[PDB]
Amino acid sequence: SGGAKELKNIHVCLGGLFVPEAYITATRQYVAQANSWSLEELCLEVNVTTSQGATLDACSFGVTGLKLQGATCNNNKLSLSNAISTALPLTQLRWVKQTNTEKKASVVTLPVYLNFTRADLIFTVDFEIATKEDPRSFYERGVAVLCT
Amino acid sequence: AQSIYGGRVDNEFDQRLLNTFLERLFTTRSFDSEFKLACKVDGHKDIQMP
Amino acid sequence: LKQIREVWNTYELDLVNYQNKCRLIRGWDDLFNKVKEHINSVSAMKLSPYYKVFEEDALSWEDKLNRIMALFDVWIDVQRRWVYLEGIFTGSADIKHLLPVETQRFQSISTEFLALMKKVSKSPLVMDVLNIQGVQRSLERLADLLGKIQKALGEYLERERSSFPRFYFVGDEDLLEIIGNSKNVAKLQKHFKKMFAGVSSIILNEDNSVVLGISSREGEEVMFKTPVSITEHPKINEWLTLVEKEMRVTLAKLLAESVTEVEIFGKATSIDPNTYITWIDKYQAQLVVLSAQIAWSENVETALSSMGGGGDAAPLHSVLSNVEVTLNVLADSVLMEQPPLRRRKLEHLITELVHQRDVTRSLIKSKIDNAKSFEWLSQMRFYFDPKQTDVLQQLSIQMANAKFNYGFEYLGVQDKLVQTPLTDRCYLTMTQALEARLGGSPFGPAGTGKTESVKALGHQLGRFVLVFNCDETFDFQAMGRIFVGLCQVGAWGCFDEFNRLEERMLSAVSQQVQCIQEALREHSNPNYDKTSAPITCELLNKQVKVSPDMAIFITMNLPDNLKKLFRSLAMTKPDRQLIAQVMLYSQGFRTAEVLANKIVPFFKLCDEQLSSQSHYDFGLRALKSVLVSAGNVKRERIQKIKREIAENLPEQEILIQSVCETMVPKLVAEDIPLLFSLLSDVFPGVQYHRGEMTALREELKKVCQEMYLTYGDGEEVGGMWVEKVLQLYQITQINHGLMMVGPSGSGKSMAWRVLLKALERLEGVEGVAHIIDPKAISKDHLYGTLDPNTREWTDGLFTHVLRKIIDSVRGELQKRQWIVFDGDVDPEWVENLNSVLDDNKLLTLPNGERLSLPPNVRIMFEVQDLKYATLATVSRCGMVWFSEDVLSTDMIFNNFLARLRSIPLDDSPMLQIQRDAATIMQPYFTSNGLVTKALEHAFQLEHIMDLTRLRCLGSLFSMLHQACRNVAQYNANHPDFPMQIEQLERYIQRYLVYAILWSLSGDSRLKMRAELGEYIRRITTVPLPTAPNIPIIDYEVSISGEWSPWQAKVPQIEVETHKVAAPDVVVPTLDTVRHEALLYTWLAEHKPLVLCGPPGSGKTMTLFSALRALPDMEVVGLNFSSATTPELLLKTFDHYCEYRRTPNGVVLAPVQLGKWLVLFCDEINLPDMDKYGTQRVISFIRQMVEHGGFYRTSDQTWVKLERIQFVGACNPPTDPGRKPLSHRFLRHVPVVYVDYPGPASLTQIYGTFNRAMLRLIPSLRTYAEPLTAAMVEFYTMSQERFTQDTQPHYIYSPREMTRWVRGIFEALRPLETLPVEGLIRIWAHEALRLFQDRLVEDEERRWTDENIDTVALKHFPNIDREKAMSRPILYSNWLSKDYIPVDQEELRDYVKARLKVFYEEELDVPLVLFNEVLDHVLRIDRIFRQPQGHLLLIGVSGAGKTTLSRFVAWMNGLSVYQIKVHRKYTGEDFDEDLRTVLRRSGCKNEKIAFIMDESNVLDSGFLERMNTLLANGEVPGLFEGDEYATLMTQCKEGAQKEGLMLDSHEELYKWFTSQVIRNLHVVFTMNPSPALFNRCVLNWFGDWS
Amino acid sequence: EFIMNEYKDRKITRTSFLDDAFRKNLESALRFGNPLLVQDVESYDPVLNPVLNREVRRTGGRVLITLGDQDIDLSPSFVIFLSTRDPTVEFPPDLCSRVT
Ligand SMILES: Nc1ncnc2c1ncn2[C@@H]1O[C@H](COP(=O)(O)OP(=O)(O)OP(=O)(O)O)[C@@H](O)[C@H]1O
Ligand SMILES: Nc1ncnc2c1ncn2[C@@H]1O[C@H](COP(=O)(O)OP(=O)(O)OP(=O)(O)O)[C@@H](O)[C@H]1O
Ligand SMILES: Nc1ncnc2c1ncn2[C@@H]1O[C@H](COP(=O)(O)OP(=O)(O)O)[C@@H](O)[C@H]1O
Ligand SMILES: Nc1ncnc2c1ncn2[C@@H]1O[C@H](COP(=O)(O)OP(=O)(O)O)[C@@H](O)[C@H]1O
Repeated sequence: SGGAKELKNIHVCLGGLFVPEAYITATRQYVAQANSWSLEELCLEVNVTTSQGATLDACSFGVTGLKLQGATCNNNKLSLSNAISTALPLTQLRWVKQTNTEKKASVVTLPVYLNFTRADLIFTVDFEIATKEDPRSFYERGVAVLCT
Repeated sequence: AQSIYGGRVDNEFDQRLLNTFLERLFTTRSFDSEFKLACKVDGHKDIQMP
Repeated sequence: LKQIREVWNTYELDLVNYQNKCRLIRGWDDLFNKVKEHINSVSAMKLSPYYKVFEEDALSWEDKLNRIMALFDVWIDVQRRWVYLEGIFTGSADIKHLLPVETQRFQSISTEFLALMKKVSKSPLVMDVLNIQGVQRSLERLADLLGKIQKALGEYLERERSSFPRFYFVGDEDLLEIIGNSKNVAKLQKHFKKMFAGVSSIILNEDNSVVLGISSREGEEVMFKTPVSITEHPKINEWLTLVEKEMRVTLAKLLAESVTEVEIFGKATSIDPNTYITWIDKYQAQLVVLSAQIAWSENVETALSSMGGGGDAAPLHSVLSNVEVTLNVLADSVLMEQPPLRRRKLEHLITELVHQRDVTRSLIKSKIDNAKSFEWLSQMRFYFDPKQTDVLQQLSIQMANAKFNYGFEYLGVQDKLVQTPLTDRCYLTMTQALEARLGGSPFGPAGTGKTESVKALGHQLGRFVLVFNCDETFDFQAMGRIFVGLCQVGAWGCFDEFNRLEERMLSAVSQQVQCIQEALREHSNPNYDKTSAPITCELLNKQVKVSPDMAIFITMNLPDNLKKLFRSLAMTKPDRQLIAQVMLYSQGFRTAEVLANKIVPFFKLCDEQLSSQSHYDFGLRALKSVLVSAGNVKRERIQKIKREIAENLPEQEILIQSVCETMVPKLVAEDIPLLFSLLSDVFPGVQYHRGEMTALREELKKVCQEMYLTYGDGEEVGGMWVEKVLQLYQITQINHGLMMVGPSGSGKSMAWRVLLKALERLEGVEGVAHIIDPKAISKDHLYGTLDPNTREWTDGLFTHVLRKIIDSVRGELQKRQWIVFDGDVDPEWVENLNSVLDDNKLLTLPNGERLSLPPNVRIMFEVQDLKYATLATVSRCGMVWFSEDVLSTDMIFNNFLARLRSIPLDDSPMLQIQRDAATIMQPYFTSNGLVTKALEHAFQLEHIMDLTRLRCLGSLFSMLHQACRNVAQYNANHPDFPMQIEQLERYIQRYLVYAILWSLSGDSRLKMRAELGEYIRRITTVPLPTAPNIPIIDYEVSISGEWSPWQAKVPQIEVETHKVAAPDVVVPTLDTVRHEALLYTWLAEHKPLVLCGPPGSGKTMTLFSALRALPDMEVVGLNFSSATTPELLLKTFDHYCEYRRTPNGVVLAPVQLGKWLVLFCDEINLPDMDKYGTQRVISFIRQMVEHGGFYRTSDQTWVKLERIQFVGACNPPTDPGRKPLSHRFLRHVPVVYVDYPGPASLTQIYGTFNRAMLRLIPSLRTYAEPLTAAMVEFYTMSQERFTQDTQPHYIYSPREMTRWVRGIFEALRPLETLPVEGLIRIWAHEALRLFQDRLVEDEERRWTDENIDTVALKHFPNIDREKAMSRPILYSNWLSKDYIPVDQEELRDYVKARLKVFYEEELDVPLVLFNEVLDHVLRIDRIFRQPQGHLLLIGVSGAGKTTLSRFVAWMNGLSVYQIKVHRKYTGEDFDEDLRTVLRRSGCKNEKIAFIMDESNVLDSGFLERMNTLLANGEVPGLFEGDEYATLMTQCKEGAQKEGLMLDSHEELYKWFTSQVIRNLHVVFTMNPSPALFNRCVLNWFGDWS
Repeated sequence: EFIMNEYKDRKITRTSFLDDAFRKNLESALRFGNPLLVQDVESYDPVLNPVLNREVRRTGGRVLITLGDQDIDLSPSFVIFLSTRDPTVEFPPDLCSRVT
């Protein structure tokens, strides 16, 4: 019905895709072809929306099904929660110019798995944590985004 | 972290967890009497150091 | 015992000649197995109570048998020992000094054995020598002496290996060569590669008496400080140990001098490049890297000692600046052209200095001052102290807490590994484990760098590291001595992949490794740190001393025996980015960081975006190869720019050019646009430009014009093909051994042939190719063999070719030789070529001779899909993918038209007529309007076999050639008024349409042909056939040039009454004559073809009659069983052909001069595929067809076929046992789908027979047409219903009606004056016994009965109201003399009485005669009365099939014969039984009943023997030589008893076949192959009601 | 073992089809007239079919069994016991119908 445009506009879930890592690669290539940026000049930026805002910026890639195992998202700011497996609706995937700046101490590298068992590292997401929270606690609590 | 226990580790994230535990335990700070082996044990309790 | 006593008087020793001009015994199989059979026979007969025939003779024969066994058992072992030890004691020199006592002992033993051999030579009788006294005792004494002396030789070898520990690396034969060829040191020089680490040759004096120095494979040379002379040290072990010690000492001295020199360079800054290069050239690469490491480590240590107080001027900054200056100097130096050895040294220096930089730059400049700090202690620190007198103690390497030393063993120049953090931690953990006396066991996905990291660590410490590869490269017999050598020299071991070993090997080597590890770790006991008694393990049942330097490494991808002894590290993810960056920087590339950062994700995408094929390799090895190629390209561009510094060449274009030039040949057609899309993504705004090669392109164009091929350039036709040829040339230049891979139907062979012609024309180097097909030839005959006794080497085909090229006879290097391997690659034979394809470039024959191919020779393979090839073979050589999209259809048409316009078919009027035809047909082929549309349409329809474009077009081209020949003949018949242009145009156009119809979709059903015809009607404007209700397929293009239906060309024949349904009588019909025309068309061009059709559809008869119709065709009938081998074809040649060498080459032609021999092949698809999916005889026949010849295994000579054509026939591939033919073979042979004859065709072909038989009685002649119509029409209804899906045996063929006609004629043969109802009742009886007994349901049988009555009424209405004669419709010839119909009760009483007599006089269990038994007895009796009555008893086991068959055979007097099948029944015994029954059936006339059970069929080959025995009536592949001669004598005698003449062998064989036809009925008893279902009458012998 | 104890008086022999001396043992037992216990009947030897079918050719005071070529006398009380050790095997109808 729409060819290329709808293939980007659709909020395809990440749990059901057969090779979602290939989907991430394809999205990266699409963003590179946009503005002819080099593939290595691109790094993933993740913002969690709600109520299906779908305010795509020609680089955002709305995805659903991601499950944050161990904490909650509060306006893209993490917070440790005892209640586990908080659903994340429409975690927009953006790619921007990597400025090679030093990431501040309020960021964490969350491994994104597909299965409930953790044996397939699709990609990594850098979230901003709450002021009181620290990376050590997140690392030891075992937080990890899960597609299924 | 690299040999011994680190040899079995395969992916980066469990290696990061191993590094976190090793640095949190294996330090000169642990010599202090009021060193927490684990913080927020059942919330109010905390494992002290003998 | 009669056979046993007569066979023992004729055995011969079968003496042969030996290399020492002596006599030997051959044929152990014949002289053991038959003797054992005689022992079994005598033991059984004496055991059996029927021994009252011979009593004392049996015991005498038995003791003679045991004497023969004892004598021969001792003799064979004595002979093997004698020949082996004679070779050892004669071939090896210096034996007079090497233990002369055993030399004289073997002299005595050999003298006695040769005396015994002279005795047996005078008496070549088996028992004449047995009766000689003292033979057995002397033989036993000789065996004992040989055993003792062999033990002495073994202990001498072990002693010598213990003397020089490195001798444990070589085998016994190689060690014997080393210890014997002391004078010929050049023999020793080849063995040095295995024993030592890097040295490959020892530089000797001019007179070869003083060991001046050593060298290596690369060219690096080390001059000894103190030469050792073999003169005063004659013993090999002595002076070899001296050479080892001198190598250590020289390495130490050179290291000390290089350290002293490098202190001057490293004092401060301002290094002079001129003197730096001199220092690098002066010292070896190993020593250079060591000196750099030592200088850097000591400088950093001194700086840290200064910094220990605090900020003491930061000399670490000065050290970093000095390192940066040296790195800049090296980066500049690599840009300038350097010698390859200096280049390698400089690259090693660059990578090591990069590591030394990075360490200080990052880890150390973070405020570290203490010299005992771990972050400094972590790095590998070198400490050189030349004060120590001992050679092995001066250099000390310490990593973390470990303190190793440096064994000074020369490593040549080995490529180093960039110190990635993964490799850093690998060194850390391996060193830590080795300090704790535990071997390291890294693991991870293959191709990540485990073995290479271990080897690099071993080379760092100077340890000699052995790598034992896993797949098919383990030799457990040598593993023990390998471990002994490692433990006795202090070398290393690194198993490439330990889990690949199977369980037994894994457990054995794991136990050995556990013992080794326990012995090693005994050296570090807390209370036994001071080792007084050296630690000794147990290997090979001896206490091998353990050296502390020794270490064992294993890599996973872990055993329980080694869990507590081995440490493990995971290197799953290597660091490709840093490796790429450092490699690019070491190659002179500027901004290498960005290039690496771009290239690594590009390869990661290439593992992701592109497809998945085995030949693809995006691993770490390929990346490094691409990087070194890019460095070469950059240096070449710099050099080219110089001849018209210059640090402005864009690097990205160079990198992508290297990537493309290396990788594009391996890409498939689909991947190339994907590759360029990935390049545009990762490397945006960067373009790749092809190498022009304009000098080669002109010669390529000229060759294409002279080879009738189409040349192109870029986007035009042939551009892809010529680009593929250019890439093939590139791969030829880069390496040797390339394989060209692509789907069958591309220009693979043409590419290399054209490129060879272009190279010969351009460079002037003559090119002679050697196309060898290895699948057809035996691998043992492909390479050669050693006979067990003489051990004489007879070189194979490939071995002979390689020896001829290497031998200084003709064209050794002035001519380029291209050994092209045509066929399919698989491990069996490429195992030998593995050693030739790699960098070793050597061929180790089983005899032991090593053959290295000269540089000009290129070993190319041409295969089709590359799916059964080992990854080792694929990786060892480059390849180019010939996609099917390369060979364009329009270019096929252009080549065809050019060849037609150029080559005369009858090799000027022929050329003129060809050119006229080509001009006429031009607007169809080249234009994409008719032929391409038809081609795609035919591809999208269904065909009996897979559709290949090349076959489908070659058939079309062949028929066009035949059309041109037809026009030429038309002009020949009418000289005046020749073929005019308008008649030519019409004829050629309509014949073109006809040839499209029979080439395209010519192997499909009638409906598919009609669909093709309708599409053609839609897509053409030429004159179509007028009638639109008749298929276009039906018509024929007349020589006049108009559509004439084929039916008008169908004649009528009147076969004689005594030849009705005869073995070979074809009656012309539409399909028959049409296919006859097609077979003539293809046979004119000598084009092999195979008729594919359902069983019994009129294929063998049609093709056989077509062949014998031609006056110049001699037909030899071959049967292709499952076990059919090329040896069958070779035997056919040796029988019906003769070899002549009078032409330029040997030529094979039929013995009958001027006769075109044809080797008809029964079931060409029947031969089974081997376990690599290739049929040996199919590849052999493809070799004969394509290249027109093969290689004689006798003398390895190419012999070309003359006057030999191959034609075959086969069932559809979907049938069981029908393996589809290879696509390569399929393109050569077009196929014609011979479907079951249509209704009207059956009516005509069988009305002929009906009239023929009814002519016997004139009254019934008027009913022939209604009878034929009723028969064929009833068969019609029986054919729509009762298909094979309901029951596997419900198959119907036009053979059933042949049996019908033959049966009716047999019934009427003695009868006369039959009324119409009589003929109808006989017809009904035959219909019941052929179409109703086969059924399994009563409803089916009643339906058949109703249809029989209905068709009888509708076809002829003048029969009485009686159905046939009555309901039972019974026939018996016992009640009366003729085959008169009988009643029910009288027949029942007669059968009951005779059955009572039967079970009274032959059987022991009473038989009851109920209705089913009576009916089945009647059916089997009818079957036996008819010659070639073959019966298929299908029914439950133990229901009386065999008993009833025996009963009816006894009643009719047929002698009963059956096969005594046992567990170890073989094909030869079954063929012998077939010969016996045929002999009793052909000669000595005897009606034989051949009752085979389903369990009696032990092998499928027996079923094939039955298939060829039943339909044909004889087994062509059964009579051979002496059997043939004896059977010929018996046949000729039996001919004159019965009243015939001897005449010739051919007519006597015909008569023997007729006698088997009349006197052999085979009955098959089966429990509930479609071909076997036909040609046998099926009887549903259901379970008891 | 029950059969072994029962027919130990008759010297019943234990053997299997896998044994290469199976044919020789069968010939010896059949000639002497001793019972035979052939286990491992999964790989049934078709040479036993003449014995199982009881094809007794009592001709000229010589009862014989057509074992291969050399027919041997059928001694009375030739009881060949067949046995196996697995309970899951689908025997061919030829062997199944000839045994209890
Ligand atoms: N321009 C052309 N270049 C090469 N071959 C051409 C050209 N035009 C037509 N052809 C035909 O295409 C075919 C190329 O097949 P080729 O003989 O090179 O392959 P092969 O190795 O013998 O077998 P296959 O490719 O089926 O495995 C030949 O029949 C050749 O006559
Ligand atoms: N048109 C025909 N004219 C004469 N006889 C025919 C015709 N069609 C079929 N037959 C008969 O049918 C039978 C077919 O012969 P044959 O057994 O060689 O069949 P086939 O198709 O070659 O078999 P298979 O596939 O088993 O090798 C013969 O008995 C032949 O006489
Ligand atoms: N750290 C590294 N630096 C440079 N090259 C490497 C490194 N690790 C592996 N390689 C390259 O990879 C290739 C194959 O590695 P290999 O040792 O066969 O891995 P594996 O043990 O998994 O089979 C080697 O040619 C080697 O040069
Ligand atoms: N109609 C019958 N009446 C009596 N006995 C029969 C009959 N049919 C078969 N038998 C018995 O079956 C035994 C063997 O049958 P067999 O011929 O082996 O059957 P099949 O040929 O189906 O294997 C014979 O001993 C015979 O006594």
